[PDB]
Amino acid sequence: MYVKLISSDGHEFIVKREHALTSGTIKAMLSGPGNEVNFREIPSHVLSKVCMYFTYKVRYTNSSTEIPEFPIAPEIALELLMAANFLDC
Amino acid sequence: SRYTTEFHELEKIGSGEFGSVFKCVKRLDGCIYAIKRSKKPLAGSVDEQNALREVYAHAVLGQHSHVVRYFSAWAEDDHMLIQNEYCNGGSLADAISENYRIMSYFKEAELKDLLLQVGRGLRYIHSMSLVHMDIKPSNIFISRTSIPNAASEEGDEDDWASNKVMFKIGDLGHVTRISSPQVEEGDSRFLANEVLQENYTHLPKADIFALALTVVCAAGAEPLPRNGDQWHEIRQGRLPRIPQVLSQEFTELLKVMIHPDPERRPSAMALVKHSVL
Amino acid sequence: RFEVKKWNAVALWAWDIVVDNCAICRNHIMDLCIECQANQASATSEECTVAWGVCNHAFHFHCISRWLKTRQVCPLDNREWE
Amino acid sequence: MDVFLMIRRHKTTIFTDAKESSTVFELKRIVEGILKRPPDEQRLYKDDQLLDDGKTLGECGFTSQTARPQAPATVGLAFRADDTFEALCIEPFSSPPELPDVMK
Amino acid sequence: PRPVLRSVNSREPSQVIFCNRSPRVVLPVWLNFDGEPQPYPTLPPGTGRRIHSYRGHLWLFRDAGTHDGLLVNQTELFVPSLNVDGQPIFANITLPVYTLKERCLQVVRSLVKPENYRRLDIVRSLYEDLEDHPNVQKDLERLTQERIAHQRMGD
Amino acid sequence: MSLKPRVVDFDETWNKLLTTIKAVVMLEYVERATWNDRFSDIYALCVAYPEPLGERLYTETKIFLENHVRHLHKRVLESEEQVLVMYHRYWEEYSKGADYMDCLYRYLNTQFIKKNKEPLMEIGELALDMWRKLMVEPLQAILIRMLLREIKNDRGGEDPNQKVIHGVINSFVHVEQYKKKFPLKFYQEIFESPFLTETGEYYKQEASNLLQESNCSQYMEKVLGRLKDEEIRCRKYLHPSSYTKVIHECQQRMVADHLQFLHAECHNIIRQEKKNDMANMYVLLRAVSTGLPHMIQELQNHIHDEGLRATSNLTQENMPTLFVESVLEVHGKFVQLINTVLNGDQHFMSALDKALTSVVNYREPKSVCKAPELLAKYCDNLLKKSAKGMTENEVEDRLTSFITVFKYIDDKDVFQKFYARMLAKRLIHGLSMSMDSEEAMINKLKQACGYEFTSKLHRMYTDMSVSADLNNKFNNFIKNQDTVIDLGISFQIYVLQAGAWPLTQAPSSTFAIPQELEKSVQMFELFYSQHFSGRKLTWLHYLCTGEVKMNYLGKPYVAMVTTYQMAVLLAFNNSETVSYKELQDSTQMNEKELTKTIKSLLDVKMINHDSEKEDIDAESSFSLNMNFSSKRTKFKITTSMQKDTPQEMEQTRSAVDEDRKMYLQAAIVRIMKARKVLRHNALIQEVISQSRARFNPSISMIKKCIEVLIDKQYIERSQASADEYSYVA
Repeated sequence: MYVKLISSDGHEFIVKREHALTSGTIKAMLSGPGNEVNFREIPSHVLSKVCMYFTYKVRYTNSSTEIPEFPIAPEIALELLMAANFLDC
Repeated sequence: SRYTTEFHELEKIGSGEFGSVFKCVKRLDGCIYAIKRSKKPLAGSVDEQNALREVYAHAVLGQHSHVVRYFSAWAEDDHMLIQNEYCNGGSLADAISENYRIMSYFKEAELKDLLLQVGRGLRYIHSMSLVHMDIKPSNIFISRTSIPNAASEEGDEDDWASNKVMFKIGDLGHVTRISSPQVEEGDSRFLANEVLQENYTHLPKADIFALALTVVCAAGAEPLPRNGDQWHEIRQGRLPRIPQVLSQEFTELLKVMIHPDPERRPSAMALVKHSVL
Repeated sequence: RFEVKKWNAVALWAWDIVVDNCAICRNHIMDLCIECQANQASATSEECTVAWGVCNHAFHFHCISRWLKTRQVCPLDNREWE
Repeated sequence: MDVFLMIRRHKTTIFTDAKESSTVFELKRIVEGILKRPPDEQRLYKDDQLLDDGKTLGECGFTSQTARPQAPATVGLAFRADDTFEALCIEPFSSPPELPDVMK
Repeated sequence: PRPVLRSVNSREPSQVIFCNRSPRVVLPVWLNFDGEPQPYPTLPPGTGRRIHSYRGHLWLFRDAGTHDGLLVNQTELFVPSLNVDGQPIFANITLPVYTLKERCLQVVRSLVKPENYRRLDIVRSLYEDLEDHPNVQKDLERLTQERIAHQRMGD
Repeated sequence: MSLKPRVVDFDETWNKLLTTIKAVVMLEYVERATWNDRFSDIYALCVAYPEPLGERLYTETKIFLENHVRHLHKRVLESEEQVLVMYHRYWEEYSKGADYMDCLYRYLNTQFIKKNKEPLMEIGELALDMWRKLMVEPLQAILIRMLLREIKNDRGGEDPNQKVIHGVINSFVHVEQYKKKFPLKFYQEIFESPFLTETGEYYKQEASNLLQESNCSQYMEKVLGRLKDEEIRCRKYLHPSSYTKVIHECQQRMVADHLQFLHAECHNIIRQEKKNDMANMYVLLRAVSTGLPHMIQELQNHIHDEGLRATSNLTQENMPTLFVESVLEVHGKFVQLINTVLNGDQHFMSALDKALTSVVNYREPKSVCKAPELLAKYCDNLLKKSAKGMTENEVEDRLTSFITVFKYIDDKDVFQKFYARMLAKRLIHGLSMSMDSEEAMINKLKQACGYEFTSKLHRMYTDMSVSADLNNKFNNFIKNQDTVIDLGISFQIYVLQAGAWPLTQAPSSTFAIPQELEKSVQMFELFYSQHFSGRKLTWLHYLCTGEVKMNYLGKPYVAMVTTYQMAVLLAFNNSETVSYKELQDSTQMNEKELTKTIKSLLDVKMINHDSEKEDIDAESSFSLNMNFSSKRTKFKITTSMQKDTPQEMEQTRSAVDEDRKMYLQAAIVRIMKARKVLRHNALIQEVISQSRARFNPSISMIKKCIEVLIDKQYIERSQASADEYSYVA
């Protein structure tokens, strides 16, 4: 099952549902009667990294192999913290 | 006092009627040393000539790898303090105790290494017309060294151990010159028969004889007898029972080091230049 | 005239020991002693141990040995028992 | 091992994973599972190179070390709205804001 | 009155081989018989060290630079075991999986002077999270919490 | 629209959020777009640059929830006689509405309250708190009351709506979901306290009327039915945590209150073997704490009476067989009934065994217990070879069944001695029917008692096991001698252990070996001395059974003879002239036994007596019967020794008592060896416990053996003031 995140720029990302339900708020934002979601506050560069973080966290959890560090670019390290607070990821 | 102004205690690592030993650090450089604290020895008392023999031994010997280094000494405030290097490894008395607590025993290569350092140290000491006469598992000290190694986390992963253990001889209090013999009554456990009869002509062989007893005790034998029938049995060229098996050549070396005749026991110069180690 | 063709008999077996009931050892000479029957240890099912005496008097080895240890004199004759 | 890659076309971006043993036609099936399009009209481009069904993902160049989950490899897709094919057109994401004064 | 995280003296030998797998430089710490930690020399990444330690002693493994927590054998806390058949005990060090906030907090902490936190344009109520730096004592208290939690849920 | 703080008016966002929250609470239909939008407004209202408005939002939400709860309470209170269904219907939607609006309120709860934690509680908990404060408690005084009558009518037979009742009951538990110190105390206080008393009071009244109307037998079934009905009603209505409790409240009112009335019937229940009422009576008294001991005692008394009456009037002929069979059949019939009806309770098995122990060991007030002797006779009859003998497997099965009765013997020393005597008498004459049957029977005693019980029997068998090999070795050794002729004699001698074998020669009278077989002795002792080191053998002339008589004659007749008769017959036949007194004492001694054997021979009618008197005198003459005829050429003369004597039983009992003395003394000495200090009652109890397994010793005999040991000086007594027994080595 595939969910669709909408960006403030207009970009639409399509990911697996179980990947998306990792964050607390995005799960809550689908807990009740309100499939597809719509973010009008998050730009494209933040979300194209949030999705990669989802994939990395799901793949490399509870694994015997060594876990490589997540490379966060220093230019977006300030806009990627408000997004982690808001999403409750 | 200079001890309180320049030295900082770290841990108390000794006690007894003799005094105490403390781990100290000096402000000037910060290297870790050991300080021995005691009282003034009485005039015409055994501790007095023990102390003077020890200080003369340090003065003559100087510096060497297998002998614990002397740095400085002084007496103040009714206390006498001496300064030596800090051997972090410990004494064989503690190592054998902790190793026996789990019913575990030393490896034979470690025994060969024990022989290597102790023989080289005794050779160097006897080179200067001196006999230790105070050899025992509590007078042999350990120092540790570390070497890192690399293993590949991904795919194949194999790790190998390569560390070096250094052994040193200390406590030069009983050392007497072969030309001027002043022998203090040694511990009855490791006391050669010749010293028991005050035969002061074959002093270097007594330490060689006690060396094999120390090695056998390190191998895992029961505590050595202090007197009596078992004492005489050991002194008659008979070795105690060992919990583990060992090579027959090394056993022959032990027997020849525990030979009755002092001359027929090999000297340290022969022992150091041996392919068996 | 009477004659004999075939005979039969039943005979027990005992030892050459001159004793009434072994009052000191408080057991029959050929039966198990107090120590053997009380310790319940491994022993022969028929004859545990019989030690013949030089003085023609013999008890069980265990009880006679204990009596010798506690007193060197033989209980029957107040002499030495071997 | 396996690769973790995305498919981008204009405003749309889809995340997926694949095995280098598999061929391109399997990715075509995977993407038409969402796009609801026949595999024949779909045309996959890596950078500026055409991709064919017979070749496998190992042959193209996508390797385990090339596309980690934190650094997926971008793949472009093209459709056919009529009898003729439409050329690729993918626009980049928003330009990052300039580094602030203190963070230097 | 002794803390639960206390070790126990046994004079019991044990041979443990520390292996570093995280790209960040690790720093072992040992909890003494009183309850307070003591550091040790750092291990360069991709290096191993065979060492001698006594059984029952509690080991933790922090970071040299940032002091962020690291997992040993997929566990916060490590304790040796008696050697069997002459095989040393393995104690691997691996990176944990940080949530997106802390992993994004570390970069900001690295790139910003600790005195300039008030200056950056950010939500006002969140510098309270960024101001705190990781320390061993808070982790020790949180680790002691589940002891009483487990003893509560056991009855 | 940046995530960074800005300025937003409270009025418009608050109105929109309140409208959305009201729509959610109403469980109405709300579009997905507004649900998407409200979270952004919540995030805008949570963190701010001027000042956060979380406190104002919390207060407004509390006010709105209070207003909603007040409105719902007023609406439900307005409608009467339908309060329960309205309460259930309102709660069913309020729970879901609260859950949904708490899911919407995740940011405020997750950040603000947990950080801060005028107590602060989460919205999901606040909704339930307000519901219990202003919707449940004020209506409580009604809500429970009508509820319980909807349960009471269920006892009548009419079942109301189960769903509404279950939902109302579960609401009390669901309210306290968030409480962790006491999640079920509120529900307990609101439901269990009055309801338990009400149902307990109702069941007492129901049980009183049911007992008055019906008899005990119908009372039992009706009580069982009511218990079964309550077991279903509790599951239907009550919470799973209380299923037991109410059940208990019934069983302490309907069964426990009439216990005496039950017990007074107990007797008549189980003296008629009623398989119907007893099975329910036992089951219902299992719940009762103290209803079981009366059953145990009464059943034990009934079993004892039945067992005593089963063997009271059995025929004297075939005494042991009937005694064994009756006990076995009684035991089987009772154990099968107990296992079938009473579900095999261990206490009843113990009571049955206790009653059977006294039944088997029944003793007359002045007579001696006859159980061991009868059982020994039974074993002798079954094991002895006879023309009417049966198959071996049936014998083995009979012995296996007999070991059960043998287990009940109180004192097995007398039985052991009697068994040893009978087995010796059997095997000397070779009356055993199978050699392996003896081992099979001995193994049963070995497994029942132990090695000490049958070690004598094992060596008993081993003696004859080795005797055959000894005889074969002697036969082989015969040919070794260069010049030795055995003439006609060819005998087997059974080497036997003196102490182990119970037979002995009470009178010590020397006997003169006949000259015709004198060598038979000497060669045997010389062979034994050569083979064995120092064993001394003693000849027993009381059991010699060698057949000897002339075989070549016009009228041959051969008879089994004893050596005592053999000697006198040889003496008579050797001399052509009969002698009356000089021959009898010149050839043999012990004249009384010789005269008895001569009288027996006269009774056989082999020799005529010239004295013309029934009593043999010293001057009585005899004459060999020239016209003696026998129906069989080869026959056996039946000696009187084969038949026992009650005097021999008296000496057997005396020997058993002496062995009891010896064993008691050894045990007593062992007891001082265990502990130096012994208390009088403690010592008696320890002796009784230690010696109980083998048999039952009496206190007086124990005191007598203790005094005997006092005479042996191994025990020292100081003063007869404080009871203390010191030991001397």
